[PDB]
Amino acid sequence: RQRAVLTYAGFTEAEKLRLLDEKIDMLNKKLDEDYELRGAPQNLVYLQLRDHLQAAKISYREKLYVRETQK
Amino acid sequence: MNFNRIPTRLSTHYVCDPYTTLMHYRRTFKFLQALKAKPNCRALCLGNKNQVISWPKHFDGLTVVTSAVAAQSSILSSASVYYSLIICLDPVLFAKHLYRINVPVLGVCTPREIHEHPEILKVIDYLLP
Amino acid sequence: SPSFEQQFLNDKLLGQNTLQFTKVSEKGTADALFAECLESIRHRRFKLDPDVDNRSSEAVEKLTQEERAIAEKIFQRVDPERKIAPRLESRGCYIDPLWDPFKRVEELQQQVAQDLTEYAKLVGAAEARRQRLLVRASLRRQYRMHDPLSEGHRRFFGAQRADPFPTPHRVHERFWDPSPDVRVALKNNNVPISWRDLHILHHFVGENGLILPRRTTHASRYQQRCIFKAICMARRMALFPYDWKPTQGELMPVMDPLQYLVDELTSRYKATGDLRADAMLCVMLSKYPKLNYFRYLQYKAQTQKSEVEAMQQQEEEDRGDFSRLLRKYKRATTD
Amino acid sequence: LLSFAERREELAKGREALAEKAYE
Amino acid sequence: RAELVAAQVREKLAIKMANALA
Amino acid sequence: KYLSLTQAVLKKYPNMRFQDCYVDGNDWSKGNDSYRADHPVMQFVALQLRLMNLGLDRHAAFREAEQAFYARRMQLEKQQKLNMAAAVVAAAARDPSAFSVPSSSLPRLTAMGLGDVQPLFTSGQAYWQFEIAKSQANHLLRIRSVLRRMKAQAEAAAQ
Amino acid sequence: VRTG
Amino acid sequence: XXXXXXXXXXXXXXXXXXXXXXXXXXXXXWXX
Amino acid sequence: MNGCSKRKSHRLLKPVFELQQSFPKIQHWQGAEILHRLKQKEKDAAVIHPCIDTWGDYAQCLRRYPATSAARCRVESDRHTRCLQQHGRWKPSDSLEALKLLEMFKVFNETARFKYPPPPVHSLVRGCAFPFSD
Amino acid sequence: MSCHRHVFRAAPAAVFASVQRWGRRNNVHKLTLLVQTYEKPCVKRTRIAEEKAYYPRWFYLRYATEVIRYSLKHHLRLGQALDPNDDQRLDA
RNA sequence: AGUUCUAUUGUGUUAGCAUGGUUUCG
Repeated sequence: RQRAVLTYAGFTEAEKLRLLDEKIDMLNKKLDEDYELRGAPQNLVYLQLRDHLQAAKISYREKLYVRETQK
Repeated sequence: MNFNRIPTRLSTHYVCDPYTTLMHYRRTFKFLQALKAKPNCRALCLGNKNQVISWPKHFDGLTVVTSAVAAQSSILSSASVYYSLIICLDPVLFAKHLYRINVPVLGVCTPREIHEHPEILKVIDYLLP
Repeated sequence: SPSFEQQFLNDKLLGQNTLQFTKVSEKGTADALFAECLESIRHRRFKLDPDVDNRSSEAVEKLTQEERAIAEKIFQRVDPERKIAPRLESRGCYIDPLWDPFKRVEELQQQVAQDLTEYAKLVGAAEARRQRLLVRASLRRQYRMHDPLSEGHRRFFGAQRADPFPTPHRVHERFWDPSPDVRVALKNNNVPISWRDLHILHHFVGENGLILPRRTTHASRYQQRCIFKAICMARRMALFPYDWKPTQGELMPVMDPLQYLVDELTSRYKATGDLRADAMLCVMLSKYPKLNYFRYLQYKAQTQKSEVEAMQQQEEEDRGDFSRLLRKYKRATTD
Repeated sequence: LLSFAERREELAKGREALAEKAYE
Repeated sequence: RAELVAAQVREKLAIKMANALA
Repeated sequence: KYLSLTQAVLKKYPNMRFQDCYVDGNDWSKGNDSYRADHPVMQFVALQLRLMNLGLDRHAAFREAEQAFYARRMQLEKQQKLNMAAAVVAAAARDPSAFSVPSSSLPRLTAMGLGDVQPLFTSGQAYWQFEIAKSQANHLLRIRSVLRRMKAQAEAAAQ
Repeated sequence: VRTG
Repeated sequence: XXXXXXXXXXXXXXXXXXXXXXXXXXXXXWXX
Repeated sequence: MNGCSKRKSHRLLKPVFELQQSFPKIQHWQGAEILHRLKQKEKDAAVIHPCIDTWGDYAQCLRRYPATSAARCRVESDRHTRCLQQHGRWKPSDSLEALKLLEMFKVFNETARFKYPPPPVHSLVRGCAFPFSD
Repeated sequence: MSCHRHVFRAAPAAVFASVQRWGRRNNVHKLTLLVQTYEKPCVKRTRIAEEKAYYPRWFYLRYATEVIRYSLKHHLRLGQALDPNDDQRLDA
């Protein structure tokens, strides 16, 4: 948990949000391509990654709204 | 790698410093220009085989002493007839032979050589660091 | 799914040294949950990994023998009292944690373990055991070649030993160079040597029993005189031999044997951490309260304080990664 | 590593090589 | 005489694709 | 004065002897410590003596030289980081996917510093351990490749 | 040239 | 992806100082 | 990427024929006698041939034992085999004496009967006369 | 003291040679000869002065001969004074 | 340089001791 924080410490909040959205989009495209090639993937790597990233983005939006209310 | 004495004092070289070298150049330029302004004058050049093959090892100046009784005799004794300037590159080696030579001598040498054998300043007339 | 440590690190050579790459976190913590998620995702990506990622290059001599000699001399000069070694446990001091090259080793070990377990699933347990034995043999073969400055590396690569250029046996005092052990002995503990230092006088006496000269002992003149006096007095007291080196049973310093035992147990518990030595010191603390346990107690207190600080840091991180770790860089640089 | 401008120059030299050595 | 052209064609393709990707 | 200034700086930073250790002129044996004019030790002592001539104390000049050479170290480190950033794309050009998601970890290895461009350290200990880690990783890579080749052979035989 |  | 490579480059650029020390010298490599 | 940027010219990596330690100049004859003692203690193997002595010993043993030589002469046979394998392609050494090699380094001190030769002049002098006018 | 050597998987001649080396480097024979007969103090002064003057020369010449043998064996060439200001840069 | 103190004493005189060549005893 510490290594990721240290690596992404320099990145600002906006840049991290842009990177997260880009990764979500890439995962969506990759999963669509996998469905087209096979339909039912034999592994859930990118599926789980996309689910985790979407949940994290939703939680971050909720945290930003909480900060707004706090202010 | 080393097991010898380590010196503690370094000696400066005023004779071969920037400004002294500039003055050497300025003073030698005038003499060279004046010499070249006159006709039919040849300049001898002396060096060492290890700092020059093509260059001839024998010339008119060389005397080639061959007898023991002639050891003290200089080998550049007759250079004065032919040459009007001896450009030397090995003053340490040729010091005993350039001593009281009857032609001007322009010597090229290093500060280390000058400091280790300061007597070469008694055989050199013009110095080019 | 047996891990690399479960599979191969139970062997003698393989199990001797086992570095730690990640902090250990108790079950039920955010660090543990994130580690579980990372392990699962990494295993799935190892399943969906390509061939190009496992490309390997042939091993070659990292250094020439002369270059190895030069490197050894420079490392010795860097640490003249200690022996040169790859202190991979102290690694964090020299290489920043974020740039540790051993994360690749850890992940490769994880991948090898996953590969072996999948192979066992597919072909059969007996074939898996055969392959595990073969991999153990290969690891044993390649154990001692990793260190470029070791003799195992030279033996593996079949490089002849260097023939160093001759040096003078009689040199000036300026260049005398004692070994680290002789250096530690000569320095003692910043105290001039006395006859009571029977644990060190053997260094300065030859096998013949004659006291060694200064060119051989690499001692100052004052130290040489002090050592000569100490040896003469010990001989007159009959605690030091006259015609040979002292027997291994004569190496106790002139002092209280129980204090010597306390010192030795503290040294063991600090260098390696003998739990038996810790227990013996714990019982001695109360059985013989007239001895000196300052260093042992100080180390115990230091360890307890470090544990408390780590617990506080973990609580802070659980509440949310605080500025302690960020300070460990920014404040350290500013200072 | 080589800069982008040097990469472009090397590409131009390669284009000259294509024009002279390969086709002709 | 053919290996050189093949290798330099590969280099051309690699350089072009790297420049485009960058 | 260099005889003493060099001793002071070496005693403070013993790792300076690694630099140019294979170059004739730097005698680092005990009792000599005589480095070439282009050695970091010689540059350090020259800068310190220049500041002293300008009129600072020995310790103040030492601190100023230390700051100057730390800044130089930072500049070279940033240049190396730029080279690593370039190598990241240079290696990413090798991925077939670029020719959606990346299909290799080589860009990430290059980012971590195990790729074509490797980091610069301040001590030789770091390079010793770096080389040991490299050798261990390569042996593990060979083992993994052999295991996966056996996996493929077994799959082909079964099918 | 790189560091020297 | 080009943007993923950019993110990796940004992470590598906004990173630690290699050697954890605050010394005044960069050391080359004498291995190989 | 990172690596040495200068030539590996260190004299340890590239040993050179030199004396790394100086010493107060020694009397020439005393140094010569010491070097003679060192050579005698080393027993410079300039003999007719290393294999000649082994062959002589083997032949003498065979002559002494004309019947049971097969079993008697085995240590000699092994020694001769080793000598043939080691010094079979043996060439007598062709090098200057250490005395002259050290006179080159100027280790010794000039006595009444020993003086270093003066620097050559006839062989080293190179003259080039050129016109210098106009 | 008395040197003890174990003749195990080795030649008795080799062990005797090692014992002889020990004796020579410890000067045992020298001391035995000295004590076999009376040495006057002035003779001892002269002998000690001679030895203290002589042996360092022998050690230096031993080092020189070792260097000569190493150079002959490894076909080393005579050195040239290191010219300063040489960039010492790789031709790469 | 001199006086006092300070750390160190292969210096000179000192009661005794550890070791040892030699001789001795069985």
